[PDB]
Amino acid sequence: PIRALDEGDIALLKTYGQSTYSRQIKQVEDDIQQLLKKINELTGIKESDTGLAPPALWDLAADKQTLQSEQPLQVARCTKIINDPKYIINVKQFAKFVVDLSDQVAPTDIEEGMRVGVDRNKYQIHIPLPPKIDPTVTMMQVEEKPDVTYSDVGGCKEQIEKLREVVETPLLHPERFVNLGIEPPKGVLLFGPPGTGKTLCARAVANRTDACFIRVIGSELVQKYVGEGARMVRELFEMARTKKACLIFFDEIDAIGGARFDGGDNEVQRTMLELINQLDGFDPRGNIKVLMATNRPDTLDPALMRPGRLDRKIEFSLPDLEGRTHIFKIHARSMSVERDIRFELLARLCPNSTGAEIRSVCTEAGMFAIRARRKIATEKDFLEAVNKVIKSYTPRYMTYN
Amino acid sequence: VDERPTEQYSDIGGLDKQIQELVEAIVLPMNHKEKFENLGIQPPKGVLMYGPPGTGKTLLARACAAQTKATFLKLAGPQLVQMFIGDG
Amino acid sequence: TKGPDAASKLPLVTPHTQCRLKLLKLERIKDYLLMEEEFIRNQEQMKPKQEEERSKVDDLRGTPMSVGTLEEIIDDNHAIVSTSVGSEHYVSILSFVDKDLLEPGCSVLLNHKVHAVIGVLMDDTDPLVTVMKVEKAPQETYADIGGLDNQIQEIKESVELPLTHPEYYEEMGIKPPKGVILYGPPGTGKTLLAKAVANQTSATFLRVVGSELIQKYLGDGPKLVRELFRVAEEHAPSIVFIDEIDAIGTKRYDSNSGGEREIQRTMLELLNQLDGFDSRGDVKVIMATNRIETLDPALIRPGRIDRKIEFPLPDEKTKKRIFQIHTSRMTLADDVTLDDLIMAKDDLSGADIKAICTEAGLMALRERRMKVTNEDFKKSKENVLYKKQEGTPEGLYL
Amino acid sequence: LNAKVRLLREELQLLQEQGSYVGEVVRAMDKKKVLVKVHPEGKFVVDVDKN
Ligand SMILES: Nc1ncnc2c1ncn2[C@@H]1O[C@H](COP(=O)(O)OP(=O)(O)OP(=O)(O)O)[C@@H](O)[C@H]1O
Ligand SMILES: Nc1ncnc2c1ncn2[C@@H]1O[C@H](COP(=O)(O)OP(=O)(O)OP(=O)(O)O)[C@@H](O)[C@H]1O
Ligand SMILES: Nc1ncnc2c1ncn2[C@@H]1O[C@H](COP(=O)(O)OP(=O)(O)OP(=O)(O)O)[C@@H](O)[C@H]1O
Ligand SMILES: [Mg+2]
Ligand SMILES: [Mg+2]
Ligand SMILES: [Mg+2]
Repeated sequence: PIRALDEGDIALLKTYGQSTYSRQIKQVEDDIQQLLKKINELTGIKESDTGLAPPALWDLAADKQTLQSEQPLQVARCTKIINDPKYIINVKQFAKFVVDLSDQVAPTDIEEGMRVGVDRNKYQIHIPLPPKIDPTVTMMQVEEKPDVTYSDVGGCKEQIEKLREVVETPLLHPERFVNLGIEPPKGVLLFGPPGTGKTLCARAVANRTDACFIRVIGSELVQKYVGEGARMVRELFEMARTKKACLIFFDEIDAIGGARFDGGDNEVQRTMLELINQLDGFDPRGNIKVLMATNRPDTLDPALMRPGRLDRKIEFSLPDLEGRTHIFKIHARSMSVERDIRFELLARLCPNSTGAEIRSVCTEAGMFAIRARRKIATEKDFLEAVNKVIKSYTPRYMTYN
Repeated sequence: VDERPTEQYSDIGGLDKQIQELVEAIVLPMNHKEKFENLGIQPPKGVLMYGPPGTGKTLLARACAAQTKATFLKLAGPQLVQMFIGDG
Repeated sequence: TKGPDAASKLPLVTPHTQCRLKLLKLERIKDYLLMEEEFIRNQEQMKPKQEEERSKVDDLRGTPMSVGTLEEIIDDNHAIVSTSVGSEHYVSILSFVDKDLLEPGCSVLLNHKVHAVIGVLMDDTDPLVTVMKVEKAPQETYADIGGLDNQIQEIKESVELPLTHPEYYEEMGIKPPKGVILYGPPGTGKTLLAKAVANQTSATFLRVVGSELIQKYLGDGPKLVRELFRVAEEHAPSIVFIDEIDAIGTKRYDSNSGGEREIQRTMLELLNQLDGFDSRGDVKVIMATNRIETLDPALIRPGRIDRKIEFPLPDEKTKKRIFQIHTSRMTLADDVTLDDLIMAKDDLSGADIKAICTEAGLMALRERRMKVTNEDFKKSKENVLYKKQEGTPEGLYL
Repeated sequence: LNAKVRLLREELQLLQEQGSYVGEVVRAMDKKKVLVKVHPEGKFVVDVDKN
C-alpha cells in the first residue's frame, strides 16, 4: 500500500518547512567549496625542488662549453681482445660490437673484462672505467652503528655467548681457534618466538662488529626481472669477499628461503639456490660470517638449514625468571620508577612473555603513571600494566589454587 | 677452476661405492678411452649426484676436481638464468 | 627535514542547526576565502635579476628532460647514469647541480640529447604511494563518535598526545606507543576512530587498504611497502593507517603458491619496516581488522602493535550515545522514546544504530512526514536488523 | 567545390604531421613543466603548450 512520491509532494517537502535560512546556508556552503577549489587551482603548484645549487656555486658560462665539447659515452665491457688490435665490447643490452680504441687511450690500458666507455656513433673505446660497484648492494651496508649494545640484551647470556663465538670471537682472536685446530662456525640462525630479541642481538653485533656489517634487505633480493635476485645475491657475496672479515645479516630469511616445491615462487627459489651455493659448495665462501634470523624456522629449505651454511642454530627461547627480571631492569633503567618496585613479582606475573611484551608492559606502566598526573610510576601501575598487556590479551582460575 | 681446490678421497668417508662409481664413470673413460673402445662398452655421458642434503655430493665433486688432471668447469643452476632472452 | 604535510581543513561551524549564527559563521569563512582569492589574484596582476640565471639554466637544460637513475659518481664532474631503458651512459655533471644530493640510487634529471646531468629529482615518489596521502581531512571528528571513550583515550595516547605533549613521555622515560591495532565486530567504530584521528591530527596521514600494498609483479609489493614507509618518514610526524590488515596479515604458513609466498613476503617487509634493523622513526601505524585471531603473531606482537584496542558491540550507554549522535540532525517527534529500541537483545552495532536512523527517516518520507515518530523507528528496526540468521542455541540451558 | 577541395587538402596536410606520444602524468612541477611517463620509455619532464 506504500505510495510513490510525486513532483508536487517533493516540492512541498523541500519548501514546506525551513526556507528562511536553509537556501542561504546551502548556497554559502556550495560557494565556499567553489572558492576553496578556485584558490587551490590558482596556487596549485607546490614547486617541486630540483638539485639547483646556490647561484654563486655554479655561475658558469663554460658549462655550455663542456656540454658542447664533451660527449656522452656508453659504458660497455670488453669481453675479448683481438690481435691493429680489435676489441669485442658488450654494450650492456644494446648489442655486441667489435671496436678499436681511440687515439686518446693506449692499448695497454684496456684489458679483457674491463668496462670501458664508447662513443654513441662509432662505438670506439675512449676511456676506461672503474669496475661496477652496485648501488643497491653498496647501500645494503650499515656504515652507521645502531645504538643498542649487548648490555641492552638480557636473559640470553648463553645465546649471546654463542653468537659472539660465531661472529665476533673468530674475527677478533683467530689464535684461540687456530691453535687448537678449530674452524669456527661461519653462520648463525637465530630462530625463536617473535619479539624475543634476535634482531636486538643482531643490532648489538653490528654495533660492536668492528668489521663490515651488511644488512640484507629481503625486498631487494626479490627483484621483478628473472635472474635479478640471484645477481644481487652474487654481487653482495662478491662485495663481502672484497672486504676483510665481513658480516652478512639475512634478516627474515623465511622471506626468500622457502621450501622448494614443484610455477610457484620459482624466481625466489632460484635466488635461494644462488645463496645456497655461495654459502657452501665449490669456491669456498671465505671470511663471511652469515647471520640469519627467522621466527618460523620450519618453512626453510633443508639445504639452507643444513649445518654447513648455518653452522650454529641458536634458539631464542622465552626468558626464564632471571631473564625476565634482567629484561625488566634493562627496560626500566630510564623509567622514573619508585624504589620499592618488586621486579621479581612482575617477572613472575608474566609467565610466558618475550622481551617485547616486557617492554610493552613497561611502556603501559609509564602511560598509566602519565594518565593520573604522577611523575613516578608506582608498583600498582606496573601491576595494572601487566593485567592490561598479558592477562587482558576468573571461573577458569577458580579450579586452580 | 684455476685455484685447484685440494680434497683427497680419504677426506670422503662412508661413500666408497659412490666414489668408485664416479671415478669409473667420469675419470676412467676420460684418461683411458681407447681401452673402453676396445671392449665396445659405451661410457655414460654424465653423472647425476642425487641424495638428501649434506650427503657430500659437492664434496665428491671437489675431490674429483682436485684428484683429476681434467679441466674442471664448475657452474651453478642460478648462474644459467639471465633476464635477457637467450642469455642462459 | 621535510616537515609534516598535514591535510588542509576549514574550521568547524558549531550551530549545525540552520540558525542565523551558522549563516554568520559561514559568511565569515566565505569572506576570508574571498579575501585570500582577491589577495592572490592581485599579487601577480599587481606585480610588475634572477631572470637571466633562470633563462641560462633552462636554455642549458633544454626540454624534454629525461629522468634516469644515477649508478655511480666517478669524478666531481662525471657520473654514470643508467637511462630508463637500462642502458648506462657516462654523462657529464654540469655545475648547476648540488653535488651533496647526488648519491647512488637517486633519480637524476638528464639532458635529452647529450644526457649530461642537469638536476636531481627530489620527490620521485611512486605514484601509487602519493595517492595514499590524505589531503582533504574527513569531516568526522571525535564528537561524531558515541562512546568508545576508553578506545578514544588509548588512540589519543598512541597517535595524538605524543605529538602535542611529548613532555610527559620524555620525563617518564617511556617511548610513546607507536603502534595500535583496532579489532572488533564489523560496524563498531574502527574506521571512524581512524577518520577522527586523521581529522584532528596535525601529522601527515597515510591511508592504505591492505589490498593495494599487493602488486601483481613479484618485487613490487615489498618495494611499495618500503616506498610508503619512506614517504611516511620523510614527513617526520606521520600516522599510517592500514585498514583491512587481515588482507595481507594472515598467519604465515608453508604455501605451495607464489601468490601466497608473495603475500607473505609483503607481510614480512611490512613487519621488518615496523620493528626491525634500523629504528622506525616517528611513524605511527594504525591497523583495523574484524578478525585478529587470523593475524600473524609477529605482526601484532608488542613493539609493532603496542595497544590492541578492542572495539566491542555497543552497550546500552554507548547505544544511547550513537542514537543521540545520529539523530541530532533529524527532527524527532515528542513520542520518540529511543530506549525501546536501545534495549535490544545484545547485537545492535553503530552501522545499525544509523541505518535504523536512515530507515526511520525514509519511512517518515513515505508517510510524507519530515518528523519521525516511534512507529517509524520500530518499523525501521524490524526492517534493518535482519542480519544474522540464527546465531543462537536451542532451549537447552536453563 | 572549393570548400571541399580545401577540406581535403587540409586533411592531407594534417595527416603528414607526426603522431604524438601518449603517457601518464605524475605531477606538475613548476607550473611550466610536467613529469610524464611514456609507455615504453622512462619518465620525462616536459613543458606545456600555450593553450
Ligand atoms: N631479550 C630482550 N631483552 C631486552 N629487550 C628485548 C629483548 N627482546 C626484545 N626486546 C625489545 O623488543 C624490541 C624488539 O624485539 P626484536 O625485534 O629483537 O624481536 P625479534 O625476536 O627479533 O622479532 P621477530 O622474531 O619478529 O623478527 C627490541 O628492540 C627490545 O627493545
Ligand atoms: N660422506 C662424506 N664424507 C666426507 N665429508 C662429508 C661427507 N658428507 C658430508 N660431508 C661434509 O659435510 C658437508 C656436506 O656438504 P657438501 O659440501 O659435500 O655438499 P652437498 O653434500 O652436496 O650439500 P648440498 O646438498 O647442500 O649441496 C661438507 O662440508 C663435507 O665435507
Ligand atoms: N560508535 C559509533 N559512533 C558513531 N557512529 C558510529 C559508531 N559505529 C559506527 N558508526 C557509524 O557507522 C559507520 C560504520 O562504522 P565504521 O566505519 O567505524 O565501521 P568499522 O568498524 O570500520 O567496520 P568494518 O569492519 O565494516 O570496516 C561509521 O562510519 C559511522 O557513521
Ligand atoms: Mg626481527
Ligand atoms: Mg652441491
Ligand atoms: Mg573499517
